[PDB]
Amino acid sequence: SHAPVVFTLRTGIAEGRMVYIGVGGDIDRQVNPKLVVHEGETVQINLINGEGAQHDAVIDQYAARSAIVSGKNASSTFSFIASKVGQFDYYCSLPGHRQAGMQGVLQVVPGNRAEMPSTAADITRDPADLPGPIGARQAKTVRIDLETVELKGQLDDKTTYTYWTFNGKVPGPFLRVRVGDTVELHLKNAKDSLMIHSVDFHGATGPGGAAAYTQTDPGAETVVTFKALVPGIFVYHCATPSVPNHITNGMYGLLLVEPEGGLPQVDREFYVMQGEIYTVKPFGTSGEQEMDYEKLISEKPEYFLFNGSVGALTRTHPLYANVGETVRIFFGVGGPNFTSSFHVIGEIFDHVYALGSVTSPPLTGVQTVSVPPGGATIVDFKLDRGGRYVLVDHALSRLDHGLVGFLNVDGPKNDAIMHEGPP
Amino acid sequence: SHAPVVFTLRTGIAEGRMVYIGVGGDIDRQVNPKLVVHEGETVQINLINGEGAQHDAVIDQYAARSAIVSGKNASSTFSFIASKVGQFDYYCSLPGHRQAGMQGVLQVVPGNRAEMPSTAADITRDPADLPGPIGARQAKTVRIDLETVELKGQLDDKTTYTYWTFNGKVPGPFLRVRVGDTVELHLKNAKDSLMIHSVDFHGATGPGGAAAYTQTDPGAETVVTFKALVPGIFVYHCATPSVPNHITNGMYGLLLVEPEGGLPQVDREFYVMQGEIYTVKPFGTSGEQEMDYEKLISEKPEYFLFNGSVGALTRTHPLYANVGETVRIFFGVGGPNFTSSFHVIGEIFDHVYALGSVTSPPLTGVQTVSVPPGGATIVDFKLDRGGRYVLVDHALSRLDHGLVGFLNVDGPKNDAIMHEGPP
Amino acid sequence: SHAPVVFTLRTGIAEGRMVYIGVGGDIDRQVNPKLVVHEGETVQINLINGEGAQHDAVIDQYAARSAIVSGKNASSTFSFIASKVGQFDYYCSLPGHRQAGMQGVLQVVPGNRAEMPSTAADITRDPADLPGPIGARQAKTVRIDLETVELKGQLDDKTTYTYWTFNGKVPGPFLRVRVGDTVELHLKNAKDSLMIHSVDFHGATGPGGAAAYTQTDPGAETVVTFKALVPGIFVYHCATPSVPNHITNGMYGLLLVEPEGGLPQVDREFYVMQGEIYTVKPFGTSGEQEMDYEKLISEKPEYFLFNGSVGALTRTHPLYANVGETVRIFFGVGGPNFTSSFHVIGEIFDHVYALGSVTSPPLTGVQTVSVPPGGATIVDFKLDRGGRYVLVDHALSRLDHGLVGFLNVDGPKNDAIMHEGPP
Ligand SMILES: O=N[O-]
Ligand SMILES: O=N[O-]
Ligand SMILES: [Cu+2]
Ligand SMILES: [Cu+2]
Ligand SMILES: [Cu+2]
Ligand SMILES: [Cu+2]
Ligand SMILES: [Cu+2]
Ligand SMILES: [Cu+2]
Ligand SMILES: [Cu+2]
Ligand SMILES: [Cu+2]
Ligand SMILES: [Cu+2]
Repeated sequence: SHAPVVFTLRTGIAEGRMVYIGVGGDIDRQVNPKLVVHEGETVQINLINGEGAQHDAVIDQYAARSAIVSGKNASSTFSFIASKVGQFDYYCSLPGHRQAGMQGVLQVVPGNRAEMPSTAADITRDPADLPGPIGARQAKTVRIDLETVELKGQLDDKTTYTYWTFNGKVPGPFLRVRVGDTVELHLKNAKDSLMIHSVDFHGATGPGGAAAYTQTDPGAETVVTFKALVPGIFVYHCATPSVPNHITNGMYGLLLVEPEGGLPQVDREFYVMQGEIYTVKPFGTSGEQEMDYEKLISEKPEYFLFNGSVGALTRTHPLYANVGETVRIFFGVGGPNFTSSFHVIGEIFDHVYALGSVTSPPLTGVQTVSVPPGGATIVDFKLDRGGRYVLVDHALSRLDHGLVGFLNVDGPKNDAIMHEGPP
Repeated sequence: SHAPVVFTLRTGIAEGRMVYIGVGGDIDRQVNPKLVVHEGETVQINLINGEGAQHDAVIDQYAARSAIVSGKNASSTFSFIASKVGQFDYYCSLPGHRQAGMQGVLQVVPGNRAEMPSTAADITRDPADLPGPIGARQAKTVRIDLETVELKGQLDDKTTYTYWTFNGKVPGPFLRVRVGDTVELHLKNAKDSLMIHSVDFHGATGPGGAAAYTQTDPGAETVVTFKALVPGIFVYHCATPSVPNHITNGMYGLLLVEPEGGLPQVDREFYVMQGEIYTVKPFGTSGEQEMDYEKLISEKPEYFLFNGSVGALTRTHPLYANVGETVRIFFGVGGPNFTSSFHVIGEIFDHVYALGSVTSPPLTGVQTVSVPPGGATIVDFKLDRGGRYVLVDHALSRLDHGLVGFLNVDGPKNDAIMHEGPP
Repeated sequence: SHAPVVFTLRTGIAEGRMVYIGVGGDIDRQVNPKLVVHEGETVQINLINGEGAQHDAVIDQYAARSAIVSGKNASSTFSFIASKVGQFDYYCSLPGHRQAGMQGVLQVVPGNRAEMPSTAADITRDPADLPGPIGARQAKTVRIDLETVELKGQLDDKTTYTYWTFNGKVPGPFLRVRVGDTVELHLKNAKDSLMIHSVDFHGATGPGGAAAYTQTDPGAETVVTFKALVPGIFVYHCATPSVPNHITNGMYGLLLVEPEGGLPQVDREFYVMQGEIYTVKPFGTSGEQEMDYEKLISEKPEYFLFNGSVGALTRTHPLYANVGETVRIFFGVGGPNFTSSFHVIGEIFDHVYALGSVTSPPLTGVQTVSVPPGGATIVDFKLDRGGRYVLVDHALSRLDHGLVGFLNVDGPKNDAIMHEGPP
């Protein structure tokens, strides 16, 4: 699995004993916590040395253990599949440590993990929620309506956040026009907004990429007109100070200006954007999460996200396709600060529109592409066979801050292209 | 304005009251500070929860307010245009907090902010200070003279730093030759230098890119000859240990090696380089700033700068051009550590010379290009209309460490490419 | 030299006197430590102000000195060539400070520094250790054997670390097949492994890029068959959770799928991968280094390495080539988290295979290329002349965490391409 269930234990002294102490999640600060797991789940346990004696963790029945960690902060992660139901001791095997208190239970329960009923609006943009290709057609005047909306959203299972959005979702509406078009932009800022909002389009030519004409008071509306002079895949974002603050809170999206021919036909298109959120409390903390200004200006986020939320493209709104389809992903980074090393595990990019150029010839046969903040690209590939394909930033520590996504494709396990055993 | 006046407030207990406390700038550690602002200026207020009670900041006559912030370190920023002259109360709206002492005054003064008289040397290279296109001509021997100079310089309004430079400015002189040219380089280390200085040209072939031949004692001169074998836009930099130290202090420049044809004809060329400075005290602290080794080797800078200084390309040496003109920016990253997401707000790159290749086809219709430390690129675009165009690193938290520049182009606010109402 | 001997001194109060205190390496916590150096070494001294009085460091016989550091954490670094054998005082020139105790000895000893005798296995891959170009030949079944081995490795001179590897070295085996080939992969997990291991190939099509078929218990074997459908230079890595943990401990390599025509003829090929290691104690600490989870998940490493170790490509297994040879470097980033700015000091890349595409035309005349984690590229250049050419990540603070390599080429100092003095 690429969604392991994760527990963090720090060694320490508590309740008059030498113990394991739970760190974050549902086990924060509990001593020798019960690790509750569902049958068939992959379990990851991170052991961190708290007080500076030698330690490990061992679960006899799964032939699983950490390495021995010796000094303060020394760490060892191990994993296994929870294949047998029942109750199992995790313990420290160092002389005396089990007797002295270093012992807890892993409970493997039958059936599938139930999802926590949500407490706030779903702010996640479905990756299929974009307009299809524009027909061949003359250049013309297009009216676009955006509303800036401030609202609490479901950031994770049991954690909320005050998002700022275009039309109550992250990313914002996928905008699709043809080069030469005249865009009539209307920006309504909701009555219940505390902040002024605006929009800079990277596909617009003139002051602030429209920001100078879109500074909108709450309950007010701006109207601006601009020509789409250049074909490309452009990120748009709020441009009201603090711009980094407006971007982290959710105010980014993509503007496709099709070239005259349109893009090469493909069977299926998807909308994906990466960003960071900068919270006071670390990744995995339950409750209302709040923004930490010191962490934002110092570029030290706690969440890395596809389309606004943890589980956005795994649990709530994943990608779906059929064997033999050509797939296109519009992938942009709102940021505000981090470059994505975009990759799909189990696939290779047939075409990569380098630096989001739609007019230059695409690069071919590419594993991984750098996309900067305030940049996008286009990738396509043919699905030659079935699987769960995984979208990642290949700076892979971002898996542990919520950045993973699923492309689900129905096919047999084994075939000519990849199979168990020899040829 | 894309240069808002920024104030940071931490809530706390001080002078026997529950108060706002100034953080950085002119208001550092003052309780309930007076925020002084000039008519028309954009004002940004950063509120940070200090002691852990619920707080906001409210200014009534501007219908401006932070969000409510609950736990320690929780934060909200808000902004507005200081369109109204006089004195206005900023205060906390939570039951009792204003009575308990959470109140200060915003003073809006008529007229424009006067410039601070400078303590130290202007070390900013004018972006228009470069030699123009070489004619067509035969390859030949070219003499180049560099001087390595240690001098105190104006990092910011009230703040100085010890710069290490090529010829007293940052970046160093723009060197321009043709492929085939034999370069006769004279490097003179000034008598009053403490340090050995040198140079490595990324456009030279041989040991240390000339560094092995140019290790120059203070008060001495070395001479080195090298052939420009490959066309490109190259960074040069000091190559005396510690090389990161000599770079952060400002010893970086660009060398253009023109291809046979020369580069395409353009109306106007500009010289811009990005670097970092690693100071003991945070961004905005007045006085002599000093270098912090721990922050240098761990890649934690306080300043992100175009051409040496805060306000380099906004206040003291901004960029000027006329509507209808095609513009080329030679953009390099001295670094020493951070990759730039280079972008011009309100413009699109007609051409981007990928990884600084002068011989491969440029990519077309690009919003944003990654440039690594020790790398450079060329961008160009036609100025279809007038406005303030803004050079940024689209890692936009670097806005709050000094990274912003202006390209000023005279023209009407409203026109066919972007305008106020509908069509 | 581009590998200086480095000493850090913090000023403070110890043993009843105002003194210098050693930081890190052989001098950690020693007062006025003896700085022992071999004749001809380049010496870098980092002064850090500890207690807040004014300090410098002066060595009279070498005309060498720091600048004056005033505030706590204020830093100045200086360098010189230890050209003179004997004992030289380093001392603070501020009034009284020398008399108050700020004085130590620099000892310069004749002859070269002996290498320290290792304690653990050599785990660095020789950059020359790769199979050469495959003939022209028909597509066929190729069998590959990989063994996952956990073992202590010589990380630095007197520091060790528990590495996880493919076949006992970092990077893993260079895999070379022809496009159209069928790969029969055998992965054996050694009996003495604590952990499950696996492999994902970025050049395989299907679930986990083979990870879904290769989750192998200790003392077990897995077998998977897959078709090489795309030509490219692909990273492969372990894909057992924690994937970031498995990668940082050393489980990455390169798979070249040759195109039918082969890569261009070249005189000499090399294998180089860049990674990070996240240790509890800082770079330079002797003894057993252990893994720091908190540093891994927050992207804050202590070691930046080519091919597994400090000195990997300078002392133990450097690169050798001859003047006039065309050279190819296959360069990959295992990571797990940092984008490399790959540069060879003294050279310029004739060709850069952008995003590791082997089917799109290579870019020409490039100084420096961004390679993401889980990305790879090919550079080639002609060696016109002799020198030590230096492999670096141009994020040059990484010089101070172990990231440097040597390409040694026998030839004269002075020729027509680069010489001392004028024409
Ligand atoms: O295979 N990439 O995580
Ligand atoms: O050439 N720079 O390391
Ligand atoms: Cu124990
Ligand atoms: Cu906004
Ligand atoms: Cu932008
Ligand atoms: Cu209050
Ligand atoms: Cu220098
Ligand atoms: Cu360099
Ligand atoms: Cu002193
Ligand atoms: Cu592994
Ligand atoms: Cu991968």
